[PDB]
Amino acid sequence: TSYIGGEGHNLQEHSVILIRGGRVKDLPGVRYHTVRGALDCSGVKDRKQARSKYGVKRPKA
Amino acid sequence: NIKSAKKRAIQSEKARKHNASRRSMMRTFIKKVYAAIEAGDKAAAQKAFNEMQPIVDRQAAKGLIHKNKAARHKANLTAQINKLA
Amino acid sequence: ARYLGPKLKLSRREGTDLFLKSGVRAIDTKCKIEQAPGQHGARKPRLSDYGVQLREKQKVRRIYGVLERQFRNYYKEAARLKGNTGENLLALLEGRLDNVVYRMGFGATRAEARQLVSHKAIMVNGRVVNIASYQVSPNDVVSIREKAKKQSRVKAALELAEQREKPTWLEVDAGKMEGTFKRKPERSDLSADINEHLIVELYSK
Amino acid sequence: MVTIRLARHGAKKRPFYQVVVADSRNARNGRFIERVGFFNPIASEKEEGTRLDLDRIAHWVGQGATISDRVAALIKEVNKAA
Amino acid sequence: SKEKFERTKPHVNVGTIGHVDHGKTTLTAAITTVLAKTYGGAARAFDQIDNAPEEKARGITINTSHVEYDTPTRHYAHVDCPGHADYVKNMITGAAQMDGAILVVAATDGPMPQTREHILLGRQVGVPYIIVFLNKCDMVDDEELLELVEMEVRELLSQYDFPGDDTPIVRGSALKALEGDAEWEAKILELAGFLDSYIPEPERAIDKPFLLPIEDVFSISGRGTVVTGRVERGIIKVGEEVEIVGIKETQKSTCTGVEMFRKLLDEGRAGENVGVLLRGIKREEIERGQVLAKPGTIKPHTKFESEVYILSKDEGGRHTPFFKGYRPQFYFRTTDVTGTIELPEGVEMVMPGDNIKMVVTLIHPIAMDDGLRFAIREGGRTVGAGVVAKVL
RNA sequence: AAUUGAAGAGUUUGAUCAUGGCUCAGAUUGAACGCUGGCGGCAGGCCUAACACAUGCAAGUCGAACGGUAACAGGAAGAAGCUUGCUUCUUUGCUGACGAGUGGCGGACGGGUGAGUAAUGUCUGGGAAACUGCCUGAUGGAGGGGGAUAACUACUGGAAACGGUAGCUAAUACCGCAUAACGUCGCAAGACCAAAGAGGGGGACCUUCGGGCCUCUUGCCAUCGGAUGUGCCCAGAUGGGAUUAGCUAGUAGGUGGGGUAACGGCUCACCUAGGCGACGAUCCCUAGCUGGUCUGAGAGGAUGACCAGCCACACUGGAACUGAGACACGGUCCAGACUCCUACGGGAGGCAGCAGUGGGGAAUAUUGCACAAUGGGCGCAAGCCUGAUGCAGCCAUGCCGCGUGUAUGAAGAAGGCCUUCGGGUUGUAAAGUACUUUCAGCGGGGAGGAAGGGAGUAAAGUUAAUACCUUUGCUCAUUGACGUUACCCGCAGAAGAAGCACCGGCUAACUCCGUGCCAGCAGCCGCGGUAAUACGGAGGGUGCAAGCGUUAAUCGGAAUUACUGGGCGUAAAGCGCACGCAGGCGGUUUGUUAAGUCAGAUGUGAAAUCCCCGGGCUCAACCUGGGAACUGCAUCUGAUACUGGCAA
RNA sequence: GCCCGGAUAGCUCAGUCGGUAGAGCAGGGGAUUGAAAAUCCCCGUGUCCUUGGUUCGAUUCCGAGUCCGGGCACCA
Ligand SMILES: Nc1nc2c(ncn2[C@@H]2O[C@H](COP(=O)(O)OP(=O)(O)CP(=O)(O)O)[C@@H](O)[C@H]2O)c(=O)[nH]1
Ligand SMILES: *C(=O)[C@@H](N)Cc1ccccc1
Repeated sequence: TSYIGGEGHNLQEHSVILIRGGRVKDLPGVRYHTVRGALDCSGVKDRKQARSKYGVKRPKA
Repeated sequence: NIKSAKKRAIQSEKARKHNASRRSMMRTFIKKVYAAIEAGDKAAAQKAFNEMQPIVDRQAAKGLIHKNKAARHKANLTAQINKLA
Repeated sequence: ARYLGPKLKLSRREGTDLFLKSGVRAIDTKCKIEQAPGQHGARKPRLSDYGVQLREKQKVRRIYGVLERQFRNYYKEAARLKGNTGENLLALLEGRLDNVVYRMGFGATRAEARQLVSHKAIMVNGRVVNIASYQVSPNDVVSIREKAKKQSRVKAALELAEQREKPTWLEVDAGKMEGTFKRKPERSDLSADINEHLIVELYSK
Repeated sequence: MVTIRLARHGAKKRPFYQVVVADSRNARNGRFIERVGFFNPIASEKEEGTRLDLDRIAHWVGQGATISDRVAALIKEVNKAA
Repeated sequence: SKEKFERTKPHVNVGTIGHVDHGKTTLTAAITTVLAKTYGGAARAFDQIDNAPEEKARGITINTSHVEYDTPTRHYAHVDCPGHADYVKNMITGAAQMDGAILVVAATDGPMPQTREHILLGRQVGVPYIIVFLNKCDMVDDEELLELVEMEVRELLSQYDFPGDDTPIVRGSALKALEGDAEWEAKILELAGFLDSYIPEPERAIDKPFLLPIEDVFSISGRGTVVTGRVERGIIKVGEEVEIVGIKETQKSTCTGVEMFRKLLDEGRAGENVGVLLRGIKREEIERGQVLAKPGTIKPHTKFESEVYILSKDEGGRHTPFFKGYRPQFYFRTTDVTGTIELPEGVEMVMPGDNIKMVVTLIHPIAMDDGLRFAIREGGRTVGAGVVAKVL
């Protein structure tokens, strides 16, 4: 199982994602994170800070 | 496989039948002496040894035998018959 | 590679007069020195042990305009060379080409001199060199390529060098824009107010 | 068959040949018995570019080490008379 | 790879269009057999074209078949397409290459609701020329039956922006023509003669920036992604890097090979039906409907000005009026995208047969042209026919 | 000249000191991911499916071995038209050359991958029972004949693949005979054993007018060497498991026969009954090994991708042949699996060669150019072949350098944010002004890698010879994939080139607004409950920079495996106690030995890399010279205090 | 290119052969509290995936698109 970081994910039943290492320490049983911005698990919506992680592109404007 | 040097097959495969023919007549003359040893023929084997001495030596010169095998025959086979002689 | 940012803001956080904007206006004066490195630069800094070393390293790098990866390589070299670790570091950082051009007076600021080096203008031993990371060997001479000689920037800047220290280990002819390098740089002859004692210890951890 | 040939070391566009004695049935840089000198082709006019330890070469030539053309011409570059 | 192609003869993007059970597949085998005596030899049979094992029992063109032939005049390429409703999209995207085409009319069939829109699609897809062959000639003893229906046929061309009255109309039987009957065989020989005539030499745009409509991609053994379709604009040489631009996440691809019906072509030009090898591109990062554009030549658009005609219920199209929010599929020569209808103030209810003006925000980007001919289709029948006004 | 080299912090507690884990601060990678992205240089580029593979190419070559000429171009006999020597054309192997074929050499190297293997391997040092094509030295030989065969014809099986039968002819193909020695056998006497000729030039002679003859080049054959490569034996070393403790029956040794190039249970017949094993055998699991790489103060720990040596496999399992050399990547034969063609009778096939394809997968390149250089192959040579190699393309993957401009400039503006609405801050920052043009972009020039070889000539050798042939000069035309080169020059305009993380402490750096145990952050402590520097956004700052961060992975820290360098009364930990085999250690005097020990030297420790001192790429990375070093091992000569040995 | 199933308030599903959409589990908003458990007072919060048609009226009848999953094709 993996924790889904971010604010407003768009997953569903199948939805192919990507995993990276790292536990969350507060959810007993979780040892992995999902990569927002990788495969079918798209990036977080409208973040202007720390967008290397969470996969949000630079602002068009 | 289709290679220009596929001749090396037919060049050697034909050379095999030529090589096996000579290596066979070699070993028949070797077993010719041992039959005399199995009969105790001290002089018949001597002639039989004198019969194949050039036979074991000519094959040694034709690239077939590395002459040491040819030597060990002339070595032990004589040592076989002169021991009884 | 070059910082290309506010060249007087650096003097505020460091709190040291580094001559980044030496030029025409001798004393900067338009920086509100020591009390405005940023917005909340009115506070008093305690500046811990890790803080004093890291500020000591950023003091030297901001002077010579050398970035970390390139600077770490000099510390790498300063270790293997004979003598004194922190002093061999200043032996390397002083023998830099653009550093010599600043010392020879060709260029008001250090960055300006780097541009004279960068644009095939500065020439050493009759061999045009563009790399500012060039290492000046002993018994060498430095000049300017004739196509770029005395064209409104080298002249005014050379006059300004006479309003400063005029270091020991080198001396220019200054009539034909002709420099001359002598014996290796000495720890006493240089700055002597910036310290490398805390720098050697920074890479130690 | 032993042979005295170059080895081609150095870098891209900047070759540096190692005149060395090795076995003919090896690579261009394979197992070699002993190296005897070097030859820098692009050391045109500077301090030093070529050395051939001619005595140890003579030890192998006596054995029958076949010298390659490029190496053979360079023995005539380091002439006994020039 | 097989015989590096020679740039010898002029070419016309020809093909076959019509309606189910007219004989388009069988007659196309006869055309290549009639021309087998003329120059070289094709004679690509009924099984050669309905290649799929399902396509022999199903007997229809559920997936198009392209075979080339060559007259002793110039070079051509024949595109067989269906005339059936549910499989009409195979024909729709395949329709766009046809500068000139062939329409098939059996004597016991005549005009159909599909036959009616196949013609409508033509000019809206970019096919302003159509040769008509009244096939199944040996079906009645009434030669005049062929004569009165042809009156409706020329009028079918007439009603949908085509001066179809001057189109050569030869009458033959392709069943007997392919079986070897020399009597019926000469008819198609006379129709091919009209193609080295009447419908002229096309104005090829090979002197423009490169553009190529994606007909379909293949997965060739040992080669990979072979995007197929004749070049729309300019010339392309093997080694000219471009970017595959359209509906999905566009990216640069280097054209590392092009061939024509497995005939090696070095530097392709606009118009020849050739396949294009794409360097390092998966059979996932590709789609039917996108287009191969020169490096950053045209960025696709969503919102655009549009001038659209809603077909009358009498013309077999949309049979009732509608509300703002209607969702049909917009076809931009190879495109299959559902457009969001946004009709401005002045009109809200558009009845069947209305000359109206409105704009559409598209679900995704696509290669837009300010004058892009396009037919508006809803599943079942052609509901619309218009053109793009301007990119917004 | 040649190790100048070592830092800690958070967290149990009301608080402290301990012990003791957990975590961070650094470096590094064959990396992937997100955002982003100007250039150049140099390296690297399928670690997962040793999974299956389309097409091209990756090994050929010699007419100076020979029979031939099916082609191509000259030539010759002739023929043909007409411009009767202008063209046309059948013959003609007569020359240059060259398919197909015999034959020689190469195909066992190079190139690729790491499945297997815990010893049949590797590293290291020795040893003796070995062979070694091509290269090279010396001594001798190098006579005389014969019978077949492919190519080629005729017929013919078969879809194809592949052939089948009878005649034809050669050879440096094959085979006897002669001849043999420092060769083999044998104590010896004796016995026995080999072969190939070609091409060039030629005065005189000699011509059955093919040639013999003179002479040079080169090859053939034998023995002894050397050099090199390989094979073999022995000692030490060479993963984790004892919850694997006993194992083995050609198994341990002997005798005799056979076998290999070489000794030997390597193989057999019989006999003896051992051998290995707690200083870890058998069995299990994992793994290519090493020089080295990364880290480390060092000792070590992990690891061994690139590069180089060795080993091993070549679709799977197995075998042998030819050959100097293989139990053979682009060889043979068998079987199996998987593919393809088929006329269904039967065949073809092997990318772990470079490219490339599908799939696997977090993930890794072009179906490029050239034999110009280096090397390999054959050949007298010229050359021909070479996906070796040399370069180019692709990717920021890494490392190094450079650039995105310089100086000046106070309405100390605007707009933003804070505010004690006083003001501060952004900030010399921007604009404005004067300058510069690196790299890109466009327009011109321009090194080095190229040495040779060929042609011709000259001279020196050789010889009968001013010829041939070998060597040393000279002259001419030149031989470059890279290459629209490196570099240089010139033109233009501030012109095309700054992001990314973090800001509670650890750890460098701040406030306000919005959200109120929600949303969310997190490497540990932990923040969030209506006034959050820890959430999200804004301004500001800090770090690093064409990279910045995240994840994984090794070392460090970690003296938390303590050899260097820790502990055991209560923190984890003294067998419940005793006797005692193996094993470890041993009081004191003397002698003698010199194995452990030390000193010296020798042999060796491959090169590269690490380190020291220099040279060359404008600099660096990088390349490279010499040296040191390789901490080791073996032998030899001494010392012999200390330990061990034998004796008193 | 094609053929089927899921696309029903947060989640899971019942409801149709036209008749003005539900349930369960959810979670939640107010009174006390430092804040909550607990107790009291009250609760559907829905584009039935989207869009359109056969009409007095469509979750439902018939289509078409997209997305998700699962099967076959086609091979310059
Ligand atoms: N009497 C007659 N029968 C004919 C003639 N031509 C074809 N037929 C038959 O008509 C049938 C339809 O063949 P087909 O070629 O699939 O038609 P199509 O027009 O391609 C149909 P789709 O619209 O799906 O592509 C076959 O049975 C064919 O043999 C003709 O000239 N005369
Ligand atoms: C291959 O034949 C292409 N050159 C032509 C083509 C074939 C099929 C579909 C579309 C184009």
